[PDB]
Amino acid sequence: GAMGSMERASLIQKAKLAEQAERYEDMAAFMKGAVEKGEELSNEERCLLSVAYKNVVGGQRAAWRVLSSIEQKSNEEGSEEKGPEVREYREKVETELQGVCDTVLGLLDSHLIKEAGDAESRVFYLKMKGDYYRYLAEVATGDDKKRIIDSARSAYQEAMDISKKEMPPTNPIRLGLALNFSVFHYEIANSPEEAISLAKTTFDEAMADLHTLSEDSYKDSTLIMQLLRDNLTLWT
Amino acid sequence: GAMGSMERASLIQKAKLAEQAERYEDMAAFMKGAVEKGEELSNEERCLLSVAYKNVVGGQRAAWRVLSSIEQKSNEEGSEEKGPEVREYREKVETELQGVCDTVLGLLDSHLIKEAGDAESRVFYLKMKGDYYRYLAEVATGDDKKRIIDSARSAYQEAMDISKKEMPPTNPIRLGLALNFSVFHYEIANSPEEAISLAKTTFDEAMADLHTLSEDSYKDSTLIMQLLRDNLTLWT
Amino acid sequence: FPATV
Amino acid sequence: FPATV
Ligand SMILES: Cc1ccc(OC(C)(C)C(=O)NCCS)cc1
Ligand SMILES: Cc1ccc(OC(C)(C)C(=O)NCCS)cc1
Ligand SMILES: [Mg+2]
Ligand SMILES: [Mg+2]
Ligand SMILES: [Mg+2]
Ligand SMILES: [Mg+2]
Ligand SMILES: [Mg+2]
Ligand SMILES: [Mg+2]
Repeated sequence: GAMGSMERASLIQKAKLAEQAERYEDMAAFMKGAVEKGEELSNEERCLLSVAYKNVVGGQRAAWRVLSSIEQKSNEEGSEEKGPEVREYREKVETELQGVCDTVLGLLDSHLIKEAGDAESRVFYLKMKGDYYRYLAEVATGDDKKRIIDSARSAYQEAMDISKKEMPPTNPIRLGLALNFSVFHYEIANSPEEAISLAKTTFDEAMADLHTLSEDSYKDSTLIMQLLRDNLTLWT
Repeated sequence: GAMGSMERASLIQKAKLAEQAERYEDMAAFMKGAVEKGEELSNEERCLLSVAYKNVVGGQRAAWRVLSSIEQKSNEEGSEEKGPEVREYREKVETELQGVCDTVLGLLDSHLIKEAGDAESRVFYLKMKGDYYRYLAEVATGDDKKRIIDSARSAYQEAMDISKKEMPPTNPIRLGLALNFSVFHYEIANSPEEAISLAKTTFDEAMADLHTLSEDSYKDSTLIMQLLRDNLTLWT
Repeated sequence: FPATV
Repeated sequence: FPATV
């Protein structure tokens, strides 16, 4: 690793600086170096890792969608043949996205998940595993497409099972997991009814538990609850 | 060059796709490959080259400013010592910025400028040369700082001399050159009076020539004239 | 696109 | 920052 010679604490400090500078590729490389030191991550450090890669892959996905749209239009009836360039460049972006997802999944498998015993860490990492398989699924077309979808489903389902046993229904990680597993059902698994049921049940069970929270916890939980409602509004 | 095996026209097509996808690093690498084919650039291709690198270096400069601000604060009286990390990461970003500027200046010197005979190409490239020396000047602190400032000044001045002889006062390239040379005077050369005089004279001489233009040319010229007025408002 | 976190 | 193009 090009980060092997840098102190763990200095990698963490630089990831925070890269975030303030909106340099998310650097942020991700610093956090990859920190993970590769081999020690478990704290709650704040897991946040830095997830923010960095979410921003990197989010930009890649937005670019891939622009390029896929152009490519689909070029394959319509009456379109002038522009040659292989649109497909090639969509493939270039796709391969770079797949590379980032494989990197994150590699960090989770070697060895973040196996050392994560507390619900707050284990659910967070298994949600991330479902998220990055989901991004692989968004671009998948080959023999392994169903297996990529099932890998996402399996990781999300293990996270859900732990979160229901070990976390209150307002826990922001539990809420965000349910938000994203619901989007998996709607966009990836062609299961809009399951997506809507999960978002609604998650919202209602959180609502009933808000009374237990402090003002600051209430703010955190209701922010994610509003994202569930936003999706329900989009889908109904 | 990693782009040596790709057709010039396919590099240009992919630069346009990268622009639509907001993938400006890719856009710049595609345009570097196109320049390295050795043929002169058309007006549209010069625009693609300048848009790509302006966006790449603009992001670098914004990150450098965030980091420099943090570093300056850490060097104030009463600040807790955070170690070398802020300086190191500011240096990392700075070195990457300098690398991009050297790449652009290299394309201009080998061999865009020497083959550019028409005013519209030669002024555009000499403005770019002044711009990228100016970005080097923004971060310069060493023995060569005055020489970097003078390189920017010299390129801008040659561009101004050609533009005054060969272009109408409303030409958008002439206007943009004057806009940026005025910013050079204000920010880099510590000459705010020269910056204000140049912006005002450029604005007034363009105003007097608007009557010669079509509606579309008028729209192009007045857009840049408004940037001159915006700067004058900021400075007065 | 729908919201995820 | 001031405007440039
Ligand atoms: C799984 C998950 C649950 C809640 C989150 O909360 C928001 C979106 C407010 C956030 O930006 N947190 C910092 C990054 S950990 C994020 C991720
Ligand atoms: C030297 C210069 C003069 C005018 C320009 O016009 C605007 C800013 C409207 C533009 O985006 N043009 C396309 C990129 S060439 C740009 C550069
Ligand atoms: Mg150590
Ligand atoms: Mg592929
Ligand atoms: Mg159920
Ligand atoms: Mg050829
Ligand atoms: Mg330096
Ligand atoms: Mg004068």
